Amino acid sequence: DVTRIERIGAHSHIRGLGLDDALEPRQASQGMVGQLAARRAAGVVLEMIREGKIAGRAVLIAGQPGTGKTAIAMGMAQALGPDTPFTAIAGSEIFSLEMSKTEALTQAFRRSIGVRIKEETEIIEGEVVEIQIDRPATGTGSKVGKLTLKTTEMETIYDLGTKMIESLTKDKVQAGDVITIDKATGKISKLGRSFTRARDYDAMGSQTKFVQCPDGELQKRKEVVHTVSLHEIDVINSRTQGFLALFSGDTGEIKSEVREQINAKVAEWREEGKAEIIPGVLFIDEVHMLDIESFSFLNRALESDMAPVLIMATNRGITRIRGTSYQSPHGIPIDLLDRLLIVSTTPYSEKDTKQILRIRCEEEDVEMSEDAYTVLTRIGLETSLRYAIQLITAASLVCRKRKGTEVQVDDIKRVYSLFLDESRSTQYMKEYQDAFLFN
Amino acid sequence: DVTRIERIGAHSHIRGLGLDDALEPRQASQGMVGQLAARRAAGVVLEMIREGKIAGRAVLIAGQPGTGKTAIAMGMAQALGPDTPFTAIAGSEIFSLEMSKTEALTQAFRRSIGVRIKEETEIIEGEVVEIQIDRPSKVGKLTLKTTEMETIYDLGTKMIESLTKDKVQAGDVITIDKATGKISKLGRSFTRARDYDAMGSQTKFVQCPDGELQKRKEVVHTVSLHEIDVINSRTQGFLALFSGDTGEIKSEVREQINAKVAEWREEGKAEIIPGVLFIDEVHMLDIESFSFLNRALESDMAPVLIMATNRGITRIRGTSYQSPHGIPIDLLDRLLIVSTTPYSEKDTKQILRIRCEEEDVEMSEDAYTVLTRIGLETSLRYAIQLITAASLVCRKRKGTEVQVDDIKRVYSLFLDESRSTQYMKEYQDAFLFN
Amino acid sequence: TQRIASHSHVKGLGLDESGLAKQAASGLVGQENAREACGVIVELIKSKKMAGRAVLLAGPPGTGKTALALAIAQELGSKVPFCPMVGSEVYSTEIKKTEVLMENFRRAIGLRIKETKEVYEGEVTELTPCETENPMGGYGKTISHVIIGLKTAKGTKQLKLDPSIFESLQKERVEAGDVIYIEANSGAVKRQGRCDTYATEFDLEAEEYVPLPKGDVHKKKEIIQDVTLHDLDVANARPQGGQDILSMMGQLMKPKKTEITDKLRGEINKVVNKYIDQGIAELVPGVLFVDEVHMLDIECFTYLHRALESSIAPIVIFASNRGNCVIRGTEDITSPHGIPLDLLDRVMIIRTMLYTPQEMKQIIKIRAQTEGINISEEALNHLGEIGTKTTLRYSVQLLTPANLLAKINGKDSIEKEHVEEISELFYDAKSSAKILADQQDKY
Amino acid sequence: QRPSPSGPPPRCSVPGCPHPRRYACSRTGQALCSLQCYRINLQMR
Ligand SMILES: Nc1ncnc2c1ncn2[C@@H]1O[C@H](COP(=O)(O)OP(=O)(O)O)[C@@H](O)[C@H]1O
Ligand SMILES: Nc1ncnc2c1ncn2[C@@H]1O[C@H](COP(=O)(O)OP(=O)(O)O)[C@@H](O)[C@H]1O
Ligand SMILES: Nc1ncnc2c1ncn2[C@@H]1O[C@H](COP(=O)(O)OP(=O)(O)O)[C@@H](O)[C@H]1O
Ligand SMILES: [Zn+2]
Repeated sequence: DVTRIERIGAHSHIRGLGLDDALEPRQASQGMVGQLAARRAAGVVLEMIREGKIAGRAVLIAGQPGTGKTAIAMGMAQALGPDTPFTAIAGSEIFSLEMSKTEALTQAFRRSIGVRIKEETEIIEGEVVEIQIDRPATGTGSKVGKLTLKTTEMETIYDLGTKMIESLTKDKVQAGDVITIDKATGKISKLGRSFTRARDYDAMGSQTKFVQCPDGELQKRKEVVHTVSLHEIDVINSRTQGFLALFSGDTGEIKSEVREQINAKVAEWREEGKAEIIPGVLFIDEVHMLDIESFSFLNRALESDMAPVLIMATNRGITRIRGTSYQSPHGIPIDLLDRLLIVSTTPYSEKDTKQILRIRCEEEDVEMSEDAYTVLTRIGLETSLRYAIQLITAASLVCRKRKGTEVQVDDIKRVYSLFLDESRSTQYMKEYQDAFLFN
Repeated sequence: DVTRIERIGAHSHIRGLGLDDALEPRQASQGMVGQLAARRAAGVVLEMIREGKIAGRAVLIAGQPGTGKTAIAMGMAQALGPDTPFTAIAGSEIFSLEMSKTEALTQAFRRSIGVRIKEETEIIEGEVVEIQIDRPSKVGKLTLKTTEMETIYDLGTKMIESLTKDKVQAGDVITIDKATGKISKLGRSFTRARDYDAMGSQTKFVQCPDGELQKRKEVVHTVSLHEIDVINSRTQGFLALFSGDTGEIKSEVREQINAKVAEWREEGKAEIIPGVLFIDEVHMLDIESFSFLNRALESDMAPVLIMATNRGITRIRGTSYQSPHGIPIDLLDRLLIVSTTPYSEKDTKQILRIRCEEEDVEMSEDAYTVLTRIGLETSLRYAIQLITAASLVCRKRKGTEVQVDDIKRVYSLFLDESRSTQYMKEYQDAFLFN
Repeated sequence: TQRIASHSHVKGLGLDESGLAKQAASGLVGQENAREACGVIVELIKSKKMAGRAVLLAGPPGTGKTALALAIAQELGSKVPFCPMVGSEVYSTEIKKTEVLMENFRRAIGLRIKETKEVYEGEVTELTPCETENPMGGYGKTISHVIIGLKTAKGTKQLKLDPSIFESLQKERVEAGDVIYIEANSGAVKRQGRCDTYATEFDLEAEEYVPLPKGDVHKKKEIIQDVTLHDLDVANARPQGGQDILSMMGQLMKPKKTEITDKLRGEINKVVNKYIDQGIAELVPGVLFVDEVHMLDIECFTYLHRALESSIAPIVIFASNRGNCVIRGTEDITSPHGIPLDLLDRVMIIRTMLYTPQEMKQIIKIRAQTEGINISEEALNHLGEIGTKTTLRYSVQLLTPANLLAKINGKDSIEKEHVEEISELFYDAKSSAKILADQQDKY
Repeated sequence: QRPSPSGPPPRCSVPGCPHPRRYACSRTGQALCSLQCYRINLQMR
């Protein structure tokens, strides 16, 4: 019943590439059907990326519109995992008014090579019993105090220096609270008030949720895993106490010297064994839109030893390159085109279009009759697959309107008559030649 | 002798729109000649504006050059008069470098909607005479003086502190708002302008306030909606009202402003008065900006747009398409075209007469005949400009009345478009770039 | 009274229980198939299941495509966000187009979260630092708590407070006669000012007085607030605090839109997912309506490509009125509706047809009645004929000036003479174009 | 503590005028309200 932020989109059924241990694609597995050769090549490049030893490798996926190129991209993104950085950028997400195209491409590249750091700290989680503060009268500003912690098994009393006292006062910690103390940095994280200590209370000075008491020993160890991209390290080191630029995106055209310094420091960090560098994948979709200067910057930037495994995508033919007047395959100059492997996709058939419709209905929880499936497949062959996929939800809604439970051919015909296709819309469009604008 | 900042312009000889009680134009009234149907339509749309019941209305004025579209717009503005917002801008004024063409039109829309509000104001204003304090909570008193009374207030400790920080001295004219308690020094009295022979960095001498001292009354404030937008745009946005530093105000603020204004009008606290937005030379707007007016005229609060266009069937700016008036068809239907007509010979004499009496120039009958012939064979504006030079040339002759010879001399000295073009082709090689 | 807009009468699609379109209901006449499709779209939006589905209303100018979007908005209600847009809003001098589009996409998704407010407020009367009578070793006393008396228009009551609050009381100017308020959850103290009761003990006081509070001393209520997902973005991008040179410096400088990074969204999504899983906040997807889409750019369309298949994007309704036009941003790549074919395969097209004279006359009558205008049949038929000659907009627009002319003549309704005079005065697009063509030599 | 308040607010010294005391006069030193009562107090003294 509850609706989370993630809804059912166009590629919400693909949970992977559906490959066996022998890297042989199956006819129908993990939401992907058909397109055997492209799935094979994608599995090869996925294993290659997983190994992660060679850098600056590019792969282009080309084919007809609506033949699964973006589907393959999402499939390999899901199969790669959550802990391996993956960046999806459209073709126009680099033409910015705040930084140059080359700068945007550099940021996109550096955003894909992640650094994993395991941070283990010693912490003290416990319930507050009482706090002792001994303010000086005059003196020189030196403060002294004590702090008693208690758990269900053990308890202790700690002394306080001149540094954590100000933090405790800033966080306004009192009796009856459960706190976690970070021994290394010195921060105080607030969990909540206890139960028994709440019996003796003044008027409401703190009204919030409730928590229990940390059982076991008072002192424990905590571990966090941080995955930090190179670009945000660059942004951090580009200015003092600059961290909102990670979210604000205000840093523009960072100085290169910072970039080589970060590269060197990451090299030493890898050597010392503290942090681990993991290359990621960049996916530029609809890359025909990139200006020629962007392509030529890609040429040189792909020869570095820290470049990611960028994946291209294009559905154009012999078209002139944007910003120029020269024709070329895929709208890409031969220079970049000569530095990567090209994977092509084949048009779909009836047998696998039917299975695509079936898995889409399974994802959307829609039931149709076999005759309805046949009619939908005929529509999705006379007309593109996207239209047939879209008609499923409308047919299900129309069926539910009449208090039905199984979608029928009449509902599908009704929806087909109600909405329109591009071809039929253009056909009806020719008879209003003078009624439209700028024909 | 004394010349103000404003003087005789080109459209300063018209004062309102010449009409009747039944919206029937007169042949010559309030500095207007002819254009009977155009003036009738102008009066109808002026009544529409005055009622202010319907929102999002557009009227276009089209015609040949020199027929009086801008004159009709200025006459409408004068007839409407003040107390009703009237924002007049040119077509090319929105091509800014700090805000897009959308914002430069959104702000031009929000600047033609007035809000009338009523406020209760009590203010004390007068010349201070003596301030006395004691040292026991310090207690003191202060004396105000005007042309009528002389009074003493027993002010509190906070007022003592404020007065000490503001460094008030005798002879100063100050105003205090007892609702809040803020001192606004206005300067020093004239009679107190001699005890110092070396005045400080910034001092002003103003007359002592007269009348009653502590005035309590009600005031009316007419504020544009654009000001309310700019104020909430940033933390201290009222500076941008004069600086022009505002740019791309967030859309989550204008909706809040509209909701609050609707709530206020429901409560009766404030009332909304619509206005007029005049966009002269609209024939040169962007195809992107034209499409924005499609959804701008369909809002609950929007002014009445009045446009002028000198173009026939011409290319639209921003696209390679031919359209009438240089305006897309999807917008022209929302408008309501009011056409004009070239003036006749009688209209030409009757229009040069008004300018002659506006410039305080006496002209002869044969001089009027020759001038009318010239203004018919040439543009009307050239003949209009031909009278100011004629007066100066006649003054050089030391004569009080112009004649035909003076008009012929001025005609021979300066040139119109036709003769300039004709002489231009005679030696076109000497010119540069064709 | 609220002023009459150009789409005031549209109150809904006017559908049956079975979804069939009534001939004339809720201010809409005709377009039965379009109304049924819009009802299906309304059901889809209320389903709270799909994401990124798009519909394109295609038809000639002045056929009601804009009106149907507002009808969908009205039938949706007011608890679901509905963000309008034109095609010219993307072109900004402050930020890139794909960020204008991304911000708008994030605008059409709203939250709704509930919380409780607890406060002790009122006039202060006395401050009694009640002591425990038996100081501890090495000290002369042991203050136990502070007794604070607070009185409002209802009654007076005494509250026992932690001694440390006194340290805050001296931080501000907490004297008897002031009105204060303490937040139960926070625990701080703030002073509003002296009461109006003591507003007459002097003739000139530098402080402004506030009225005495009315109601109980301790107030506690429950409030539900709705924030769009774009508001969280701007809130997290620009932290509004005063205890910094950065916060204050940015708050002094001219505020500028900043291209929000995708990492910020990645954490906002996580936190809202956590709070939804805890049952505190309720997510409600909305609708984003782009009118005059033909003004977009090919880069904008190519970004919309990827934007639609997202699992978070809301439902988008496009509208356009162009024929076979050149796509903006290209040289001569013509396309229907000025929209690229590859994008146009991701949308469901809803066709809108012309209006028959009977429906045009019905629309004219509905507009006249909603506007508060009385018209005679012999004049209504003439107005409908005139509109059918030229267009619907030119017929509806002449309603008000005819009423003004009749009121000037004193009559309470429009007759044939008023309509014919108004039509003689004003002009339409066709006659004006004919005049321009005839007089092309003098323009 | 609470300082003791006063029951009736001060009133204009002229018996006819019921308005409160806006200010106190300078030449003679009595409570006053406006121009009219100031003129009355000036004349009656
Ligand atoms: N092999 C496949 N397995 C499952 N679904 C597919 C496959 N190929 C295409 N689809 C479906 O077709 C729809 C449209 O494909 P799309 O991603 O637009 O292809 P392209 O990006 O190449 O145009 C997607 O929503 C996807 O779910
Ligand atoms: N109806 C009128 N009555 C009096 N003067 C007029 C009238 N129409 C135009 N004029 C005068 O003619 C001059 C030029 O007209 P203008 O408004 O510039 O023509 P256009 O509308 O083509 O720009 C103006 O200075 C104006 O004062
Ligand atoms: N079904 C309808 N019922 C009532 N009025 C309508 C209908 N369709 C269009 N109209 C009227 O037509 C006018 C313009 O229609 P609009 O939505 O602007 O068309 P378009 O979007 O094609 O420009 C509106 O004022 C509206 O009142
Ligand atoms: Zn009095």
